[PDB]
Amino acid sequence: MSGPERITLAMTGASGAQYGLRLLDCLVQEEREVHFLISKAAQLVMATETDVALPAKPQAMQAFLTEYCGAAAGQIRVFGQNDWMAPPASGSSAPNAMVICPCSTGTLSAVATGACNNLIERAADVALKERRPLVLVPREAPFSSIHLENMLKLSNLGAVILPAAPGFFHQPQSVEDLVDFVVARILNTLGIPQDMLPRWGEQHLVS
Amino acid sequence: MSGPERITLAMTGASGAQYGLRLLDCLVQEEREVHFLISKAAQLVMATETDVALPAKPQAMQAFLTEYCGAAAGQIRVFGQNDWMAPPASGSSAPNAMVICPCSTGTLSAVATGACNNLIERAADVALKERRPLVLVPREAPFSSIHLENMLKLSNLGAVILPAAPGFFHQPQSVEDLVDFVVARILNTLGIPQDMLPRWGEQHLVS
Amino acid sequence: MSGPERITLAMTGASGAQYGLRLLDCLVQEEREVHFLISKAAQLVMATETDVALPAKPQAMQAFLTEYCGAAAGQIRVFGQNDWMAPPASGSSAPNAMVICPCSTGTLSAVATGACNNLIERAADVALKERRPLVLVPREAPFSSIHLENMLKLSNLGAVILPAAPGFFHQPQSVEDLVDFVVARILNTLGIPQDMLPRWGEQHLVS
Amino acid sequence: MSGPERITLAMTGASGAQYGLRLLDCLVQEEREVHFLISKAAQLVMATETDVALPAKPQAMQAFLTEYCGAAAGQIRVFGQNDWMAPPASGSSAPNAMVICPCSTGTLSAVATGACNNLIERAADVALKERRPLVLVPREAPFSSIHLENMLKLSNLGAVILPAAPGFFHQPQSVEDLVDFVVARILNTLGIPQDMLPRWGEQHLVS
Amino acid sequence: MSGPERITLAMTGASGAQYGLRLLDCLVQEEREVHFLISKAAQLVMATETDVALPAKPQAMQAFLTEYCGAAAGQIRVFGQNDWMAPPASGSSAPNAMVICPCSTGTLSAVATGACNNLIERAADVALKERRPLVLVPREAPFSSIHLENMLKLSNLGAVILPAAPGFFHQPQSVEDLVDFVVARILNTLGIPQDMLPRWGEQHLVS
Amino acid sequence: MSGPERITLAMTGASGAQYGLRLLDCLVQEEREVHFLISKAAQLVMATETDVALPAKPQAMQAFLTEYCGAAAGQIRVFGQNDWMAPPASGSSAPNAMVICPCSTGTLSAVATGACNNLIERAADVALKERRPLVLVPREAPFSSIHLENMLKLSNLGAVILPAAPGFFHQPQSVEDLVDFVVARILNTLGIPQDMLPRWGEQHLVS
Amino acid sequence: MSGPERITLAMTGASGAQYGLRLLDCLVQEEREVHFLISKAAQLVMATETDVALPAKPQAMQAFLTEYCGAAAGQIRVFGQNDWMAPPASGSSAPNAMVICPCSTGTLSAVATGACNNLIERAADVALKERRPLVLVPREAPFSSIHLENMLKLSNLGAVILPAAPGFFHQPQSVEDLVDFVVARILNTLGIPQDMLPRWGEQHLVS
Amino acid sequence: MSGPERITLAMTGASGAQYGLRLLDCLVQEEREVHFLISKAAQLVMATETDVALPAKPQAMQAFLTEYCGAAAGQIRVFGQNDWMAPPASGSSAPNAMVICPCSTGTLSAVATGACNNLIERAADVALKERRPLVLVPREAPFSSIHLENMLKLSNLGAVILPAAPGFFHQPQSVEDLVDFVVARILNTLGIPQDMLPRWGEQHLVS
Ligand SMILES: Cc1cc2nc3c(=O)[nH]c(=O)nc-3n(C[C@H](O)[C@H](O)[C@H](O)COP(=O)(O)O)c2cc1C
Ligand SMILES: Cc1cc2nc3c(=O)[nH]c(=O)nc-3n(C[C@H](O)[C@H](O)[C@H](O)COP(=O)(O)O)c2cc1C
Ligand SMILES: Cc1cc2nc3c(=O)[nH]c(=O)nc-3n(C[C@H](O)[C@H](O)[C@H](O)COP(=O)(O)O)c2cc1C
Ligand SMILES: Cc1cc2nc3c(=O)[nH]c(=O)nc-3n(C[C@H](O)[C@H](O)[C@H](O)COP(=O)(O)O)c2cc1C
Ligand SMILES: Cc1cc2nc3c(=O)[nH]c(=O)nc-3n(C[C@H](O)[C@H](O)[C@H](O)COP(=O)(O)O)c2cc1C
Ligand SMILES: Cc1cc2nc3c(=O)[nH]c(=O)nc-3n(C[C@H](O)[C@H](O)[C@H](O)COP(=O)(O)O)c2cc1C
Ligand SMILES: Cc1cc2nc3c(=O)[nH]c(=O)nc-3n(C[C@H](O)[C@H](O)[C@H](O)COP(=O)(O)O)c2cc1C
Ligand SMILES: Cc1cc2nc3c(=O)[nH]c(=O)nc-3n(C[C@H](O)[C@H](O)[C@H](O)COP(=O)(O)O)c2cc1C
Ligand SMILES: CC(C)=CCOP(=O)(O)O
Ligand SMILES: CC(C)=CCOP(=O)(O)O
Ligand SMILES: CC(C)=CCOP(=O)(O)O
Ligand SMILES: CC(C)=CCOP(=O)(O)O
Ligand SMILES: CC(C)=CCOP(=O)(O)O
Ligand SMILES: CC(C)=CCOP(=O)(O)O
Ligand SMILES: CC(C)=CCOP(=O)(O)O
Ligand SMILES: CC(C)=CCOP(=O)(O)O
Ligand SMILES: [K+]
Ligand SMILES: [K+]
Ligand SMILES: [K+]
Ligand SMILES: [K+]
Ligand SMILES: [K+]
Ligand SMILES: [K+]
Ligand SMILES: [K+]
Ligand SMILES: [K+]
Repeated sequence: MSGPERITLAMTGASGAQYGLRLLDCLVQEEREVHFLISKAAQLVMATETDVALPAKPQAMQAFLTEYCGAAAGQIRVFGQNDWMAPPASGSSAPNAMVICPCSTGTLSAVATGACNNLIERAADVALKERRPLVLVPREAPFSSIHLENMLKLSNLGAVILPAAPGFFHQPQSVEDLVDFVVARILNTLGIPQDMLPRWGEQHLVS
Repeated sequence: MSGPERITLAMTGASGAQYGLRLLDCLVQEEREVHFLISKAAQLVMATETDVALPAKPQAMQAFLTEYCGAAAGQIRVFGQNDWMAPPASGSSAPNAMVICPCSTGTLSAVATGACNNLIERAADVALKERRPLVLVPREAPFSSIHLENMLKLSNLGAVILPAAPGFFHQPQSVEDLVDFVVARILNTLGIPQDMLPRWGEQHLVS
Repeated sequence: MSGPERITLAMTGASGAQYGLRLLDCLVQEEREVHFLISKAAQLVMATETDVALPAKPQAMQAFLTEYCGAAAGQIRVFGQNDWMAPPASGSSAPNAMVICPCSTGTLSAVATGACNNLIERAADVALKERRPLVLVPREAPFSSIHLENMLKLSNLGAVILPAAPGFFHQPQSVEDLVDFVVARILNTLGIPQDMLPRWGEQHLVS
Repeated sequence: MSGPERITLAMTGASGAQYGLRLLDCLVQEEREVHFLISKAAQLVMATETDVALPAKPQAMQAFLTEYCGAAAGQIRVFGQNDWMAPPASGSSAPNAMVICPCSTGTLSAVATGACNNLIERAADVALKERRPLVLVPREAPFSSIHLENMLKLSNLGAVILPAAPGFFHQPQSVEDLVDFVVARILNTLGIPQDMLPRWGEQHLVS
Repeated sequence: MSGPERITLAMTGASGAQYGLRLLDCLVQEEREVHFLISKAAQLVMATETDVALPAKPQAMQAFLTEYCGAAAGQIRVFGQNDWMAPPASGSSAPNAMVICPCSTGTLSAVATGACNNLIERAADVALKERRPLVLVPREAPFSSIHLENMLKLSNLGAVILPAAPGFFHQPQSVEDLVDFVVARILNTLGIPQDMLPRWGEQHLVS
Repeated sequence: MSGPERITLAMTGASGAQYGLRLLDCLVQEEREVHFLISKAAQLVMATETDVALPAKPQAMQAFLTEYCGAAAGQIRVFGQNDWMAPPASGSSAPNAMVICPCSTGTLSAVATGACNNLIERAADVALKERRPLVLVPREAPFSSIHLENMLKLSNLGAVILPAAPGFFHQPQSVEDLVDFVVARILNTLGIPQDMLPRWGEQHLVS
Repeated sequence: MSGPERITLAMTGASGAQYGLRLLDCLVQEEREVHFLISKAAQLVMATETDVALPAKPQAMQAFLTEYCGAAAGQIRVFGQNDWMAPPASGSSAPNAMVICPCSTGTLSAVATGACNNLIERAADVALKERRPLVLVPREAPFSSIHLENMLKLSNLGAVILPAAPGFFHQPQSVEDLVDFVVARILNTLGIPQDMLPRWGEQHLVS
Repeated sequence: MSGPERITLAMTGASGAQYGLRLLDCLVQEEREVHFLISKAAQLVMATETDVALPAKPQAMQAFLTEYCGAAAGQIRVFGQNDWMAPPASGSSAPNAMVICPCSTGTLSAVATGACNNLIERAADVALKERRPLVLVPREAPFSSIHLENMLKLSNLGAVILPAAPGFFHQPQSVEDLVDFVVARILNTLGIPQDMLPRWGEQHLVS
């Protein structure tokens, strides 16, 4: 396979829960192992914006998502917000790429300042120190200078700041096509195959 | 009325032409005067992503948009890319709020560095020097550090950086609902009434 | 009326609970709507420094303050520290001015770094991104370089840093006169009428 | 009326005394209250460059300017350089917009560094801390890096740096037309009506 | 004794003359030698805000304060604003701790930029270069970014920025108790004994 | 002769075409060789603000200016905006001093960022890299922080930023006297003799 | 002659009055015209450290120094501290090199921040803006970070910071030989001949 | 005793060998233990500028200086330039204050950048990391921006930059009195008694 075998996927409490669930589904379809993390605010966001009845506690959540995505047993690992015994908490862990999708301004802040108040923030801290892939998907508008300064610092350190800003150049017809555009870009960034978003210009030889 | 009587609306060559056309339509419905500017690349974007057959030259374009939006004669002014005799080129002009929607990375760059290679860039330069409202709506992902540095500099100077990043917290059902979310935020930023996006929590008294 | 119709008033755990309660009382007397927030540490401060027996939970607190200030029903809204459904959590809310009085060094830090760990911090983040008024009233001495750097960053972004540093130039006779001096300055900053602190020099025509 | 009711007008010792006197005259014609301040060096500049025989001391000066401009009694207040009992010395004063016209490099420096060695410098310090309008009209050439750094710092803090650099695009025929161009720009900046400088392009609908 | 034998106490023209006089009284009671300096504006502040009839010239002032505080002959030295022959003007002097209480924004500025326009400013310059204690007690609100930048630079260089911001956690009953809180903090900073403000938590062994 | 034998004189599209034409005339009278460059926008400015009927293309322009100024054949060279074969395009050229008068904000920006989109911008880039004289004459008001940052960067690198800000201290009687003041300052900066503006104080021996 | 025909020599209130008087004497012996300025504190320094009975007022001072140095009539011009009609106050003056010897920390500060509170500070401001030579001779120890920051800013702008730090490598036998070392370095910096300090290594051909 | 019991005294290859030898003599007279280090270039400087016939190797050097200063056996320790077994090489050593007198620009550079190419540079690195006193005595003129940047960085970190810049305010009569002035300042900085330089103003009670 091209791309990482294992992805830490963290969902935090920005609007755009559909992006995280769709990414999770695509990662599972590409036979990747997913270490799944979710903040308390992201649970509230998912309750508000989707019809997904996500259980509260990690093992029920794991059973639930494994069924929701059609994953294999053990393919989705779920870890709680203070579970320091999980692989993402230490750089001695097997290497994973990490994506925070969606990324709240509060989680962006914690990662930029090194905060490490829950396992999502610590996992990001580990990714940066180990020079492992870290993709942040912020969903906010306007962006203040505080947001922008935090994104710049992390981009300068090699994190990918991929805002939930879909393009329209493949004539989307539905909300799902817009969600898929952003998910495609994430997968492209990770180097994981996807066929939702064609390769621009691939056919074009001259002019 | 609340908000500005006159808006300079510039469309540049980022994906998201639908945002600009919908904003234009809403401004017209709120009886605002619109000074409309469009880059050569934005004309190509509109051709590619929409079914709008926009004429090339300013007076035909003006006739066209006035009909497309149901505007009054003279309500939409269209100015070409080197028309220095237009109001936006000088700070001695009557005050206008300016929005660049969508804003390409190239136009973001020109505005951040002071470039002033066409009338859109000069108009933004004027807005900043006169301390008139300037809203930029970038559409790009990932954002590089170059993008982020340009957005930060302008945000620090009081421009509003409003990325084309719609939220999902009012359960959008269509592409149009997502377009309207971003347009609503722009209008809110300008202080122009809108009823596409309710006031969050306005009903909520306690808990 | 001059000034904002609605104020988010956050009390955090610095010494100076009397400033917050007096501001609350003045806002109510000027017929403003107050969205009231209070941190867990600020509850402890109020217990220690005042004889106000503030209830713990938001609806009892609301009933209590509405009586304490002589407010109208619904004039004071109280929201808990994780109540994301409250207006201050989103920039799509109706516009409010925000004051954090008193402001602890910890809350100053969170606002400067974008932290957004409770509703006070998120509300401040929203005020900054929406370019709505934000006044911070820090109470600390000495100020370290960490404090000063945090205040500078926020001042440069257009927040008003109004330290709880009363003047003596209108010959205060009591603790209450000093409290009122600072409250007056806050109201002046917000553009809300007050008659506790005269307009300096207003009578003086020459010399 | 549009614009501020009260303006602090400070004249400092740069060449361009005619700009200050013409602004003073226009403010008086627009029925504004003017708190007038003048430095010792600016008195020497006015003696050298104009035929205005300005008295030395504040009450004689006030009597003099009230007659020179055709102002109402009390419309022009004159305050001496150490008169801390004047409104501009305290932020508890009634709000005023402040203009320093012309602004010497020495006064620019004092305002940028926070110096507060006379009432002009203190008044500027107050305007900045209260977020009241502050317009500086420097007259110098070349500008050194020291000048430019001082202007940048103040511009970044929201002061308007309006150099005494008239334009020629309304075909000036006299020294007075050039003086009026700069005065017009100041009034435009303050939001005070003026009809010396037309609104650029106001007639132009297309091309 | 603990703490410095000699303190340079400078009073400058911020509101809060009571803090300086109370500190002076406490230093005298702790048998310290005080080199007392006072600015022209601080003389005006003391006239306005207090009933202390301070003589204008240094020897009469010295006689006056020695009586006002019950000091020993020679215990309070008073030096004029251009007296370069006084100990504080040279780093070859015997070591002293220096406090500027209250500190105006103008004096803060001079010390941060190295100005050295009177003996207070030069004495501060000397303290910094000799790495002798320097405590500044600013009294201002709001603080602008200019103030904050000046305080930060000096804090980074090891000056103590101690704003006149009293706490309420020992239930003050009078203006005097608030004045004493700030004076206590200054003495604590200098390492001089005081019994106005108890040692927080000194009794508390667990929980 | 004192001063440079050859000057590259670039006119760009700021108001103040009269300054460029008067400088050109003075350079010709001082028997200097002038490499003359003019932007497309500056052609429009000259059409609008002056009665000079400047031809469009370089050889007709050259014939025209040689007659307008009374120059010798070959004394004024005119080069088009993409003429890379002209001396100013390479640092291997014979040394010239360069003046951009007037300098638009857009040209200021290009020079500060190194843009090199036409021969004026490239010529400035060459002057800086070769450490040859470069004088910029901006005409704009207000100056934004973007302008000021661009001017500062270039001043720090040894360019002379000479704003079109005439003084009044030699009692100008006409628009021409103000134009001549700025032209005089440019010539002084270049070290070229001029007798329009006397040497200040040259007669004054004492007091 | 090599070097400047005219030197502005400013003496300020640092220890090292002997350096200024010796430089003055050497400039006179090299037939240079000297525009001499002296601060009030430097007058006190000269009284304290030397046996030179310098008169207080500019014309008596001029008569005095012309005799003390054996100068020609008119060769030394003396200008008072507020004499704006003197050549050094304007950049339109004939070009001069400027030396501040000795330079106090207070004058260093004023020049670095652009202060322009007397004619010495303004003259330095003019030298920098006109890119005329400016040499500062500070005498202080230790140097604080404030001093060092001020010297760095001015050095980066092309001022020469020449501390009064004599070398011993030509085996000085007297205080005068040390004074002459520093004076020699100043003259070398200005490009004025001197034969007090030989050219190091001038005889040495190999090894 | 007041002050440190042990001083690391490093001599490097700036002019001013007399300062180092005189400091060494004074430290010995105050019964301090001296860890003496000397660079290869400083040996050449001492040969050139003094009549001291310093032996090359550490034990002969030690015998020599112990006799030259009248020290006790073991009071002066001499360590070679690569002797890592000496106390100054490790922060686990007993605490010492360190002085580099004189300090060359090359040694200043090494200390500012952390170089640690000989035992002098490493000893300074250790002093900084352990927060032990470090005094640098540079002898150079002019100071370039490189020097000044290096001194600033170290001053900001709490090193004392004490340039070899003697004052004249105690009317020196000989080269030795100037050497003693600088040595006095060093001892004052270290807190070691000295009676070469009186305490300025110690007698002065008023005026
Ligand atoms: C429905 C809902 C939508 C939200 N949308 C956003 C959003 O788009 N962006 C954002 O930064 N915060 C948003 N928030 C707020 C955060 O959830 C909040 O600041 C929280 O503290 C983030 O915590 P976390 O980073 O641990 O997930 C939203 C909250 C709710 C309830
Ligand atoms: C179909 C199409 C879509 C594009 N989408 C984007 C985009 O989303 N963001 C962007 O920065 N540039 C995009 N570009 C590229 C720009 O149009 C291009 O860089 C151009 O130079 C911008 O010029 P302008 O700023 O004058 O409009 C797109 C171009 C095309 C043709
Ligand atoms: C009685 C009391 C007084 C306090 N006074 C202050 C104060 O003046 N300034 C401050 O920054 N913190 C003070 N604190 C500490 C804070 O309350 C503490 O750091 C807390 O974490 C702040 O949390 P918050 O910002 O959520 O309110 C005080 C705490 C108590 C109990
Ligand atoms: C006739 C005259 C013209 C002056 N022109 C200027 C000028 O154009 N720009 C400037 O910065 N200073 C100029 N100055 C110098 C200042 O007046 C001087 O630096 C003074 O210290 C400024 O003090 P102030 O800022 O309190 O007015 C001029 C002085 C005189 C006498
Ligand atoms: C009654 C009175 C109260 C003042 N209060 C303050 C104050 O609280 N803070 C401040 O920075 N300046 C205040 N000022 C202004 C200063 O005194 C003024 O800016 C002055 O130039 C400071 O000079 P100094 O630093 O030499 O004392 C006050 C002045 C007066 C007369
Ligand atoms: C009549 C006229 C006057 C102008 N005046 C100015 C001006 O004073 N300052 C400025 O920066 N731009 C001014 N402009 C705008 C510029 O000409 C424009 O931004 C252009 O892109 C500059 O291009 P250039 O730098 O290649 O000349 C003016 C334009 C016109 C037509
Ligand atoms: C005898 C004497 C010696 C002084 N020596 C110095 C000195 O070496 N360095 C210094 O910066 N200030 C020294 N000062 C202090 C200044 O003179 C003082 O800070 C003054 O404000 C400087 O003003 P000026 O820059 O206008 O000359 C000395 C003062 C006196 C009286
Ligand atoms: C006689 C003599 C005098 C010197 N004077 C100085 C001086 O005053 N300042 C300086 O930085 N370097 C001076 N140098 C140069 C240095 O000694 C040289 O740059 C050397 O590399 C410094 O090495 P060090 O730092 O290991 O001692 C002098 C050299 C010699 C021989
Ligand atoms: C949870 C854990 C073992 C953390 C230590 O990880 P690492 O050495 O900091 O990468
Ligand atoms: C097109 C035009 C008249 C530009 C000059 O505008 P401004 O004086 O720079 O605001
Ligand atoms: C609680 C909530 C709906 C947060 C989203 O607000 P916004 O789009 O970030 O201003
Ligand atoms: C002259 C005076 C009362 C200054 C105090 O004003 P403020 O509290 O600093 O705005
Ligand atoms: C007033 C005086 C002797 C100043 C010189 O002091 P220092 O050498 O700069 O500490
Ligand atoms: C037009 C030309 C030959 C450009 C190369 O010039 P240079 O080597 O960059 O100074
Ligand atoms: C004293 C005087 C005429 C100052 C103006 O000089 P310049 O135009 O600022 O160089
Ligand atoms: C020569 C030596 C033992 C160096 C180690 O010292 P340290 O642990 O770095 O202070
Ligand atoms: K959590
Ligand atoms: K274009
Ligand atoms: K909380
Ligand atoms: K004055
Ligand atoms: K004073
Ligand atoms: K062009
Ligand atoms: K003076
Ligand atoms: K060596």
